[PDB]
Parts: sequence; structure tokens; C-alpha cells
Amino acid sequence: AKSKNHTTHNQSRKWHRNGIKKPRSQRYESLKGVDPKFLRNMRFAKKHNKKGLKKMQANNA
Amino acid sequence: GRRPARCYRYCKNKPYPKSRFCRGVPDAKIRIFDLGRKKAKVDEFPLGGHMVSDEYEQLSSEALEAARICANKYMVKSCGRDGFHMRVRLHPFHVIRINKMLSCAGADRLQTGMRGAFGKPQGTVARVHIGQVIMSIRTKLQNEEHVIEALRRAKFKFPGRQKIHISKKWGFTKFNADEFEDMVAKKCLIPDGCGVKYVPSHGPLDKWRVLHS
Amino acid sequence: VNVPKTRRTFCKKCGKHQPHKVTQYKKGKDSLYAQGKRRYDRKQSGYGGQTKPIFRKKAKTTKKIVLRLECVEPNCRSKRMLAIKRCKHFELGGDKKRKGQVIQF
Amino acid sequence: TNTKGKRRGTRYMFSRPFRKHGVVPLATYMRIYKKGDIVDIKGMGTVQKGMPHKCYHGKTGRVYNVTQHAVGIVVNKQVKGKILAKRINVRIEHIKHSKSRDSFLKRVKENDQKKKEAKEKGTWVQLKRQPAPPREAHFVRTNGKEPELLEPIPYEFMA
RNA sequence: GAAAGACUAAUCGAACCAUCUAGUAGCUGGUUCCCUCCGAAGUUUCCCUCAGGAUAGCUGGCGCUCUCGCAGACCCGAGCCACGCAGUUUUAUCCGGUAAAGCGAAUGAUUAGAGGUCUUGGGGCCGAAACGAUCUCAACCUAUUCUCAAACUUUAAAUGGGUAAGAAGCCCGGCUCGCUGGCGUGGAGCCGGGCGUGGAAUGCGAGUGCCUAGUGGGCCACUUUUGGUAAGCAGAACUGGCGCUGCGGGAUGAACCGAACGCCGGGUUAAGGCGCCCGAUGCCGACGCUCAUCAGACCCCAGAAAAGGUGUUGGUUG
RNA sequence: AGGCCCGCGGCGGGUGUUGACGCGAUGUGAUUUCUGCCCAGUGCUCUGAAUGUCAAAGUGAAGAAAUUCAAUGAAGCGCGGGUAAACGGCGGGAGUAACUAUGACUCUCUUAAGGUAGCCAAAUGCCUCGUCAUCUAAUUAGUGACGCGCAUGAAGGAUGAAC
RNA sequence: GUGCCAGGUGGGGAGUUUGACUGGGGCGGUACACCUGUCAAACGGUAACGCAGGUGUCCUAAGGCGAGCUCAGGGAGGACAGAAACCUCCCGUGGAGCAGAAGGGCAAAAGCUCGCUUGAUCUUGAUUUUCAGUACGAAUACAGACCGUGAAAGCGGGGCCUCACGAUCCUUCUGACCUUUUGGGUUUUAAGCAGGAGGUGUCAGAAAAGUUACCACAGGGAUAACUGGCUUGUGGCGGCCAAGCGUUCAUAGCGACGUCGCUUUUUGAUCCUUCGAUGUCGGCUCUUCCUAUCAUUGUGAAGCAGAAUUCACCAAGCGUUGGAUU
RNA sequence: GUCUACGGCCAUACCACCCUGAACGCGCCCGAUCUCGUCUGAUCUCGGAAGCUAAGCAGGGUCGGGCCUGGUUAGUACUUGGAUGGGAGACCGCCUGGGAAUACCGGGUGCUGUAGGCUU
RNA sequence: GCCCGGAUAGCUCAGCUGUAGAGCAUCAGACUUUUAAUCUGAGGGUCCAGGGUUCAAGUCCCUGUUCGGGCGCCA
Ligand SMILES: [Mg+2]
Ligand SMILES: [Mg+2]
Ligand SMILES: [Mg+2]
Ligand SMILES: [Mg+2]
Ligand SMILES: [Mg+2]
Ligand SMILES: [Mg+2]
Ligand SMILES: [Mg+2]
Ligand SMILES: [Mg+2]
Ligand SMILES: [Mg+2]
Ligand SMILES: [Mg+2]
Ligand SMILES: [Mg+2]
Ligand SMILES: [Mg+2]
Ligand SMILES: [Mg+2]
Ligand SMILES: [Mg+2]
Ligand SMILES: [Mg+2]
Ligand SMILES: [Mg+2]
Ligand SMILES: [Mg+2]
Ligand SMILES: [Mg+2]
Ligand SMILES: [Mg+2]
Ligand SMILES: [Mg+2]
Ligand SMILES: [Mg+2]
Ligand SMILES: [Mg+2]
Ligand SMILES: [Mg+2]
Ligand SMILES: [Mg+2]
Ligand SMILES: [Mg+2]
Ligand SMILES: [Mg+2]
Ligand SMILES: [Mg+2]
Ligand SMILES: [Mg+2]
Ligand SMILES: [Mg+2]
Ligand SMILES: [Mg+2]
Ligand SMILES: [Mg+2]
Ligand SMILES: [Mg+2]
Ligand SMILES: [Mg+2]
Ligand SMILES: [Mg+2]
Ligand SMILES: [Mg+2]
Ligand SMILES: [Mg+2]
Ligand SMILES: [Mg+2]
Ligand SMILES: [Mg+2]
Ligand SMILES: [Mg+2]
Ligand SMILES: [Mg+2]
Ligand SMILES: [Mg+2]
Ligand SMILES: [Mg+2]
Ligand SMILES: [Mg+2]
Ligand SMILES: [Zn+2]
Repeated sequence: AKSKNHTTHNQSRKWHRNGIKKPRSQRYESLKGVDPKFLRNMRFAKKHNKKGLKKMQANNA
Repeated sequence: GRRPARCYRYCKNKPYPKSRFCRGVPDAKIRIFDLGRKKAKVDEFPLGGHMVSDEYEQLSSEALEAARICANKYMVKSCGRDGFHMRVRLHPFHVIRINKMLSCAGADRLQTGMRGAFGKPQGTVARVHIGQVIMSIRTKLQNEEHVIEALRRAKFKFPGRQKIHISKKWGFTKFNADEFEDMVAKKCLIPDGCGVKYVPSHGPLDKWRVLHS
Repeated sequence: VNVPKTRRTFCKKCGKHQPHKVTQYKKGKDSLYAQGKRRYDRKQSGYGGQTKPIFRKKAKTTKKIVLRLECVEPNCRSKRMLAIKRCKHFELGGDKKRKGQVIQF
Repeated sequence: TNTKGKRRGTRYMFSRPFRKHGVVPLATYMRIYKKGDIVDIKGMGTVQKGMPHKCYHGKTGRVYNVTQHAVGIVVNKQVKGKILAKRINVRIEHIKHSKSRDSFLKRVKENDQKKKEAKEKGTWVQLKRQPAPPREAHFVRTNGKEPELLEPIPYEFMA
């Protein structure tokens, strides 16, 4: 008839058998969820980075 | 119709006071906590004797009532009706419950067993700790043996183990008997009723100059 | 609840805020030539009895009131449906409440 | 049998401290949060908008997005046997800067200064901080005073 | 069927025969050689679900991508010593409202006196006469006082939870922007350049993919803990165990204590023991306590209380 | 030209080689004596009266047609009577007589009608091993009697020889 | 009358169904979808038919903005007027109010009163909560329109926050001078695309009444009825204190208020064993055991003069009967 | 040494009463034509400058209350980990680390940013 | 969801588009030895709500609130 309802017994052991790994912190996070206005201006800046290349290389030289 | 006190001796549950959640609590057996000449001044009864539990347990209100009656009768017999003042220092604030079962030859008669087993308020008990005072008697200094005997007799109405201790405090105050006299002399203490008011050396000087006047 | 018979709200055809007449939406009559009705009639014809479930376990006591808005622009009679929360008593353009008045004795 | 309400059990978590109710002080709004800096999520209850969930109260994350009134925070949350980096939008009332990060950047700057100075002046200096070492040998003078003899006191029942 | 659901070929609350038919079964029973290696779950969510499934978790198999180098033909190193990781500490830095404590601090509960002076308090004895008076008890106020709280709290631990402890860093310049804007402003991105004392301890080689079985009845112990008089009862938290596990000890015993296991020889231990059963005190062991006409004799654990004793032994106060 | 019934089907078949002193369908159960009240409910049945609703078909109208609408209006159901030897049902609360005790009597609330004649701790009464009498030395048994009877009762009640 | 269709009647007959949880099932209840406080052991999570409660609504304002005020209560005053009608001053950290349960939050607020309004509108994504990191619901931060309000900064896409709700299929409505409607064209019709609504409360969503003692099958000791086992509330039998009873006298004999135990000859509680079966009440017969001793043997005590009786000790050797009713 | 305007932290700043205040300032104050609101020029708005520091305000005071910070309470309460420790239990002791809170007794009573004045 | 039909002094019933009436409520008076039961009179209609038709509304037509029937039922 009746039976056990809930437990977390042995659950921690199951969790730690393969380790509780943190998320893989990797360079260049995704731009998901960033403000769209800021993102579109960022895209415009990236697009127009091409101009001023001669000035950039002159300064570098 | 009361269960034996062995069924509620121990402090097994969390405190369960009579509140807006626990309703329908019957009144406690003990309603009077102070007996004897309660109006006696502080210097009238210099000797104080306490009865102190050695166990962490629950004392029932009926047990407190019985011990109070026994101690009162012995104190009235020995020291007279105006020669002592007793104070019970335990109040039955913890409600003990009962899961009432039918005492008939039938379990089919909607007994339900342990289903919905939360009980109805049976009574009230007082929780006492190790080193906590249960009763206090203040009287003349020459009635020390009578106080000890009254508390010894009252011990038999309680489940656990209790000790009788003649306190160093003056009466029911919190100040030592040896320092009490000179503190009153230098007006660090002002008597009122059965207690003393401690007068610290801070505050307005008007309160200082109403004294010494 | 009470809602006024007119409101100034966005009109998708005009593209701006316009006055709208507000009515209560009622479910229209069944077509009898809708595809599901035709399929149901074909299924029910013949022997076999009832071939689709009949609900008969009603639990809700209210419905979500649907407001039919109609733009008052003569050239734009566009209509829209707004649903409001469930209510038991709904009225259109009832007597607006006052604050400092006497309740009937 | 527990409810799944968003604010169940937050009775003291989101309550204000004693005698600190009322107007929110404005320096909290005046703080500047850039992308990439480390913030602690607290969650005061005077402001009900943009509140973090109770599982992020007391956690610490990194700001990835800044809006007019809130920030986007990447904060680690442990769920069963895995940790996942949740992204939450939290109004700036419920966050504050992380002094751990502040002290670490201060230490980095000071270490770089020491490196430059020590390369200028030749002598090598220690930068890696060490754990507490064992105590070195030392002399304890009595100053012509005999140390006090201590004995345990006799027992007596007080109260 | 003069009625019993009776009888209808030992078959009747729907005969017998063959066939559909090897009907269906979340239920019961069984399921066939050896060795080696790895090795669980009785938990989450959803389901007319609760003796079952799906789902995540735990398992195995197959790999793949990388890291330390592979050293001297005997031999012989000739500040700096791997990518990265962690059921751990340290150093910083936050988070919390339990234990405790408090109620002469709020909210509730609550004991007793004391001091004051107004009132639809009772009243008060000679006050009606302006209680000429002032005696008591109330209520009220004030300062104290006894006792409390899982659904109270000023204060507030221990244990605990998050983050950080660098090369994806730091510092110089320069460029782009339609975002922002007093401003050569702010912010973000991008491009060059220089910095290695590799910026706590300790340990360890890491990352990543596919397929996937069994399980989804659990139970026990220390501690925390809810209901119940209690239960070898019912229900939770943490860790460990049994299940899946043999071995030494507890006489005996799923769980206790020790310790985990290939087949052996020698040495030594653990827990536990050493009169005899039964290995080991067959020590010239030490100091005391105790006589029981129901003595006592070792975790769990397998039987006892209040109360007594001029039995005896210590000790305290007088 | 029927009632009741069989029948896959036939103007098929049984009752029926029959005809109301007959067939068919029920209940109760010899004789004796009785068989009370209730047609609100559910059934059954009679009447269609203007009559409400009411399918297909048919009629009219709109449309280019599919289609839509309208008018009309069979049984049945509603509306109206009858019927309990049809199924069934058949009440409470207060006060009141010159000792007390009962309550002939009086008030109200209510029903469709409030259980009548009878009978009873009965094979039907919980309380109950009811109370009284008788039978015994002693009887939770038996009989007789009583009756606010949990929950007796009239096509079945109560009796009555013979078996 | 027959043939065909239409409506009614139709347990005479047919097929099927008649939830789940559950200290066994049923009856009861909803712990079945949600929300608050606690449990809960100071991150989060955490169960019982655990405790205290609440929900299937309500609101053109109780939504939005702005402005101006301060609330509950109390003290002192004023014609009728009194304990409460209105007016005035003072104190007032909120002891009020904010729709509701509770918790949190809030004072030139989020409360009260006015003024103007409809951001409770049209859209795309991201995110949080439950979580499998699926959905629904709810929520947060943005971005693009069109607006409201205010001098403006700003604020507003419902309600101060934590609840107030619903898939596929089908239906209905709204929108695109949109797509398709089958050889082509026009027009009805129909289908589609996007967004609302009609509901599944067993709330991730079958369409559902009983009875079986005439019963059947697969199983279950996962689960009751009888023994046994744990417990001992209740039953039974004892002990401690001694206020009292006992003509006086606590304790010859009793023992209130309290309190400590024992027993498993009561009844419960539980569900560990047994459902491929342990024959289930009583009586008869027969043996043995226990002692908490009714009698008998030996004793102690009395409110034991004798007689009778009562209390207690050693003590289970021996005995403890014949009958009416059931 | 102070003030004014705008503030940050938000009582060491609050509350009660008392004393002092030079110069600027801030105020109280005077009036209602205009602007604007009222039952009321009381508030709000507006136009002023006769008088006053009485009040606000600032500074100081009080064996002041509160608040802040210490000591005590107290290595107490409580607590991580350990034992084939004690005890019939209830509970308690020890080892290993951590460690509170009242009452009671002290000290203190705003600091400061920007801009602009006054103070011989 | 569809087709009908009723709402009127306290009650019941009628009812114009050009006068809300009748019998019973209730009450004051007139009698009769008390009574009767018969009049004189007072007191009442929200003519169920709204809109439109309206010189003329309870009245005519629609939209709303209940009450009765008979239909029909794929989320
Ligand atoms: Mg399970
Ligand atoms: Mg408990
Ligand atoms: Mg039968
Ligand atoms: Mg078969
Ligand atoms: Mg099985
Ligand atoms: Mg808590
Ligand atoms: Mg506590
Ligand atoms: Mg308090
Ligand atoms: Mg258990
Ligand atoms: Mg169990
Ligand atoms: Mg197994
Ligand atoms: Mg294992
Ligand atoms: Mg093992
Ligand atoms: Mg062994
Ligand atoms: Mg043993
Ligand atoms: Mg060996
Ligand atoms: Mg041995
Ligand atoms: Mg030997
Ligand atoms: Mg016959
Ligand atoms: Mg009859
Ligand atoms: Mg008809
Ligand atoms: Mg008749
Ligand atoms: Mg009768
Ligand atoms: Mg009878
Ligand atoms: Mg009988
Ligand atoms: Mg006989
Ligand atoms: Mg008889
Ligand atoms: Mg008679
Ligand atoms: Mg059938
Ligand atoms: Mg915890
Ligand atoms: Mg928690
Ligand atoms: Mg405002
Ligand atoms: Mg917008
Ligand atoms: Mg909101
Ligand atoms: Mg569900
Ligand atoms: Mg079992
Ligand atoms: Mg008992
Ligand atoms: Mg006496
Ligand atoms: Mg057998
Ligand atoms: Mg047998
Ligand atoms: Mg004996
Ligand atoms: Mg002070
Ligand atoms: Mg310690
Ligand atoms: Zn429009």
C-alpha cells in the first residue's frame, strides 16, 4: 500500500561519482542577451573598423 | 482521566505554548504562584531557600499544584501563616497533547489508528532545566531547617531529582546577603514591597537629591 | 467588472492610437460546412453510436470576457479582440462609481 | 508538500535590517557597473521590481550586460550534481561590488609596482604570499617577576 | 422448470466439440559453459501513475583530442621546471537568522508586591450638608519583579553557502562606432607594443563525443528532527553501511567494533582477549571496593525506577 | 383487421379442433372476520380543447446556385382528469384534572395523507437478560400480560379445527 | 398492408465503464493544480491523512501619471451634544491603510483626496521561477512603434511583491486589396497563415452507474481478519510522600493531591512472519506449569478478651465442587 | 570660527528642557495690484523691507533618555569532529577546534564633498 | 445554444396608444344586547429594467433579470 515519499539519501554520492564540474569558463563569451541597441552599434563599429586601416598602420609604423 | 506523568516526563517536542494557533487549551491546575505573607518587606525575610532541578524534564501543572500545597501546609504548621513567603518559579506554558483512542472492543468503529494522529490539547506542563529553580521560600533566618524540611517534603511530588539550596542572596532579591546591608545603608538599594530597587549612580541629579533628603 | 463603451487605443491598420467602440464578443453560429463538422457528420452517420467524446465534466464557472474593439475611423473599420481576466459579472458602460456619497440606507 | 512560490521562505531574507527601513540611499544608484566586474547579489525587499530569486541571494557573479536600471549577471547555480552558469537580470538596488575582486586588483597593481621597482634596484623580493609560518625562536623575559601560580577553584553551586 | 439459478449425458449464474488461437497479461514460475576486467539503483519530473512506464541521475563499452617526456649502446641532470583539475585547507571578501540569548526592547503570553493621582469602580464605618472629611478596594499611570514562544525578536554563534587568489593578466599608445554626448565625453569593439618573480598550501594527467544495460519496493546506525504514551511504529536531514561483502572480535546475529578479499611462506598488529572449554598472564602484577538465603561480570545488547538501610567505605558542613 | 407470444423471411406460426362461464398477464394464498387514510412522487391509463415544443418530406421567399430563411405542424413530451387487491407512503413540539402521577382537553408548526381495526420484546424491540405474574431450589429459556412499537400493521392484518 | 426514410419509445436485448491517494479496503477527507507562515537543523532543497490558514475571485479603477496632504490612537477644549454627531489645538515610527490568507514592503510613501487619462494597447527575441533546465502559468530586463501623464527629470506596457489558472483535435471571431481551391478564367464556398476566445478542477488535459453470499482468474504476506513479535495508551497488580478517614490517633486497617513502576490473563497501536492455506468461537477430555495464596501446614500484626474477621511472611505439596438459564 | 545652496554616509546626527548668538546669511515679519490657490493671502503663489532674534536655525549644558563604541557577563551559553567515556534513563563529563547575548560598569554625542559669503 | 410564454395594490385577476380597474389585505366610521355581515368611506400599486416607435406607452419592436415548458449537445 503505502511507500516512501521522498529522499535525497545517496544522491550526493551519485553526484560526486563523476564529479560536480563547474561550467567551462572559456574566452569570448557569447553575446546572447546583450542589449540589442548596444549590439547593433557594436556591429556597426566592427563593420567600419576597415576604414582607418591606413592611419592605424601608419601609427603602428 | 489523566495519563501517568511518565508519558510526558521528557522534553521531546518543541515548545507548544497556548497561542492563537493552539486553541482550546484547558486551564492549568496551578493558578496561584505566591503564598504566605507576600506583602512582607525585604528586610523581614532575609533567608532564601530554593529547590533546584537536576534534570531536564517536564513538570506538570498538577504536580506543581501538589508541591505548592504540601509546602504551604508544612510552612503554615511550622512557621505560622505569616512567617514565610513562597514563590513558584515555574509556569506551565507548554501544552501536551493526546491522540485519544476509543477504549472499547472495536477497531472498526472509525478508530483509524495512526491516521490524522495529531492530538488535542491534554494539559499544560512546565519545562525545567538543570540548575533551574522550581520553588523559593523566604523567611526569618531561624526557620532554615523548616524551609529545608518543607522543600524536602515538596520534592516527593515531582518525578526527577531535586536539590535544596540555601541561597546567598537576601530574600528574593538578586543581591548578596553580606553586601545587602551596606548597600541599603549607602542607598544603592531602596526597598519597595517585597523587592529592592537598584539606584545606579547615573541619571538626573534631581533623583539623587530627592534621596539624601 | 465595468468597462466604458469607448476607449482610445492602438489601431493596427491606422498604425496609431484611435478611438474604438467596445462591444462584447459572442461566439458565432456553427457553419455546418466547416471541415471538422463535415468529418464529424460523416463519422456519426451509420451505426456505431457516439464516435467522439462528450465533455460533461464542467469545472469553470466563468469565461474570459472578450472585447470587440472597432476603430471609429470611417475609412478604417478594423476590428480587434482583447481578452480580459475571468469575471462573474460584466457590464459595458455602466454607471461610474463616486467616492464621497451616501450608501442607501 | 512545499509550495513552489517565488518568495516562499524569504520572510527574513528579504526583510530590511532593524531601523534601516524607508528611502533607499542614493549612492547605491550612483554606483557604476561595467561589463566583466564582480558583484554580490543581495536582494533588498524595499524594491520589488527586478528582484533576484532566493537562490541567488548571497551569491556572486560577473556582469555581462548593463541596461538603464539593471544588470545582467552570470552566476553559478548548483542543480543536483551539476553547476550551470545562469544569466539573471537584477536591478542595481540588489547588487553591490565585490571587495574580494577590488583587493585582488589592488594586489596585482602593487605587485607590478614592486616588480618594476625591484628590477630597477636589483635586489629580488618576494611576491607570492605565504601561509602563516611556524613561530620562530624567541626569548621571554621574566623581568624579575615570578609567574603567577594558577590553581583550579573549588566547586560551589551558584544559582 | 409446482421456481432450488434447479436440470439440460458424473459438466450449468449459460452444455459439449472444433476453429479464430501460440488470444492478452503492467502478474507468478523458469531461463542451460568457463575465466578476466569494470560495476549500480531503489532518487528528480511527467503519466487514470501508486506491483508499471517515459525522463534525468547512477553503469558499461567504443573511442577521439591533448599534456610530461620517451634520452644517453653500460654509465652519466647538465629565478626556471606541463595543458588543466580538486567532496581539502589558507588568505581576502560577501551571504544567513538556527543553537544560544532577550522580554526593567517591539509583538503575543504571564506572577507578585510598591508609589501616585482623575473617574458612572465598589464605596465609607460619625462623611447627604461643599464624600464638612479621608479610610479601604478597583480601574489607570509610573518604576520595579517571577516565568515563556515552531508559526516573536534588538543582539547573535559553531558548522555552512558563493566569489577571488593573473598571461583570457597588467601597462602604454592608435583606430572604428549609426550607441552616448557641453567636451578631444562615456562605453564597447578592434589594431600594434612592452612586461614571466607563472603572483597561496597540498595533491592529481586532463578535455571531449557516441551508444547504452540494470534500477526507479529499500533498509539500518551516530547525530539533528516531525507525528505518536510508545513501538523491532510512521516520516524527513547528514554521513557511513547492509542490500552487492567475505574475514578477526561481539558465544549466537544482514547493519555493531576492527578491517574490506588473487594463491601462498615468514614477521607484526587492529578490535577483542589471555582459569578450562579455547590460542594467549603457569606475572611471586600494583592499589583499593564488595558477601548477596534472586551477588557481579564489558558498545549496540538483550531487563528495571522512585524510595529506603545503625551493611561497609570515603567525603562535606556543623 | 383482436389480446398475449414465436419468427431471419412469407398476411408465416402458437393459444386456436379456441370466442369473454374463453384465452392471455399479474398479485395474494383454505375457511372465518376484516382489508382503514393518501393520486403529492414514480408508473399506468382517458381526452384533445384554443393548445407550447416537435424530424423527414412537402410549401413559399431571397440568391447565379450550392445554400439560407420563413410559414405550416405526426407521435411523443408538456397542459388537464382517473387509478393504491399499481409501485409505494401513512408527523412533531408545548401546556393542562382539588396529593402526586398520567393527560380526556387546549394551543400552534407541518404533510399527499399523518399508521385506522387489530397484533406484539412476536421468526419483526436496539436499549434488553424490558417490567409484572406463572413454571423451578435456582430459568439470558417457555407461557400469560403490558406497550411512545430503534424499525408492527392490514391482498395482506388478526384468528381457527385438521395435518 | 408491404418496401424505403424520418421522429418517439425501447435494460426485452447488446457492448462497455463504474478515478486515484489512503498507517488494509470501505465511509470520511483531498494532503490530486496552486499560495503564505512553520516544520527546515542561520545558502538553496527537504517528507507524513505534520501544524495555522488561504485560492477557482475582485477592480474604468482598486490600472497609469502628477500634485497636495497624513494615518491608528490619545490628551485638552467648544450651544443643544450625552460614551460615540461636528469644529480646534497638541502628541503621535506608523501601533492605520494598501480588495482578500499570511508574510515581506511602504510616510511631503506604495496610504488619503483631487486633476488628466487608458502602458490592462501593437510587436520580435532574451531571461528567471517549476525544471528534465520540457511545456503552461507567472515574472524580470531590454529593444522597436503608438500613446498617457508631469514644468521636467522621468514613470507607465495592469493591480507594491509572493497565488488567482489550461495542450493536441474541433469550433468561433479578428487581420493581410495574403496563399490554395487540382485543365484555364470570374464569383460564391471551403482550406490555410497569425492572434484572441469556447476546457479539460483527476487542473501535462479518457467520454463513464451499481450489485454479486451464485461468483471467476492472475497475483499479493507490497495488504486486513486468527497466533506469535515490539509497545503498554487502556486494563490489571504494586510502590514512594502523607492532607485526611479511622469515637482520640497520618501509617491496626485505609490513602486525597501528586509521583515511580511491574505484567502481558483486557482492549488498543503497528503490519515483521504466514494468502502454490498454520483449520477460525465455545464446551468436553487430559497433562503440565505460574503465583499476584481462596483453603490447608508453620508464623508475625490488629481498633487480636473468646468466637469470627482483617493485614502480612515462608509457601504452589494438596485441593478448589454439583446444578437452573444462555 | 561659522553660515548659505546642493548633497554623501543616515541618531556620535534623535528626543526633552535650559543658556548664548558678533557680521553676513537663513528666517520670523509687512502687504494682496499683478501670477496663482484657498471656507479663510493660515498654507501655496506673488510684491516687498518697518521691526525682531521671541521662534526656527547654530553652538553649548543636563551625575538626562536614546543611539554609538568598549569592559564585564565569560572562555560561560552554544557548537565542528572523537571514544567499546559515565549513567537504567534524563542527560552529563573529557579530548579536538570555534565561541555568543542581557543585566551591571565606563567613554563618546556627527564626520565630510562641491560652490559661494561673513568673521582686522 | 434554439423556440415559446409569465412578471401588474400584501395576494389573485383583468386590462387603451386618447381614464391602471375588480375581488380579497389593512384601517377609520355607520349599525347589533353582544355578535354578526352589510355598507359609508380612507390605503396600496416600480402596471419586472433600458433603449427606440412615439402629439399619445404597462400596452408597439428590440436589447437586459428571474420564473416555467419543450428541443438540441464532437473542444
Ligand atoms: Mg519509491
Ligand atoms: Mg515530537
Ligand atoms: Mg439465490
Ligand atoms: Mg494461452
Ligand atoms: Mg513481485
Ligand atoms: Mg527560518
Ligand atoms: Mg531558543
Ligand atoms: Mg515582550
Ligand atoms: Mg523508519
Ligand atoms: Mg513500513
Ligand atoms: Mg535486491
Ligand atoms: Mg558498493
Ligand atoms: Mg563487509
Ligand atoms: Mg565474526
Ligand atoms: Mg552477546
Ligand atoms: Mg600470515
Ligand atoms: Mg573468549
Ligand atoms: Mg590455553
Ligand atoms: Mg391463484
Ligand atoms: Mg390497503
Ligand atoms: Mg403534438
Ligand atoms: Mg382513491
Ligand atoms: Mg397502533
Ligand atoms: Mg413491540
Ligand atoms: Mg425473539
Ligand atoms: Mg430447560
Ligand atoms: Mg410473550
Ligand atoms: Mg390492553
Ligand atoms: Mg446490460
Ligand atoms: Mg541547513
Ligand atoms: Mg534553508
Ligand atoms: Mg505623491
Ligand atoms: Mg517602449
Ligand atoms: Mg508590478
Ligand atoms: Mg496531472
Ligand atoms: Mg508484511
Ligand atoms: Mg495504568
Ligand atoms: Mg484524625
Ligand atoms: Mg495443512
Ligand atoms: Mg497443523
Ligand atoms: Mg509469594
Ligand atoms: Mg545618557
Ligand atoms: Mg568543546
Ligand atoms: Zn483604424
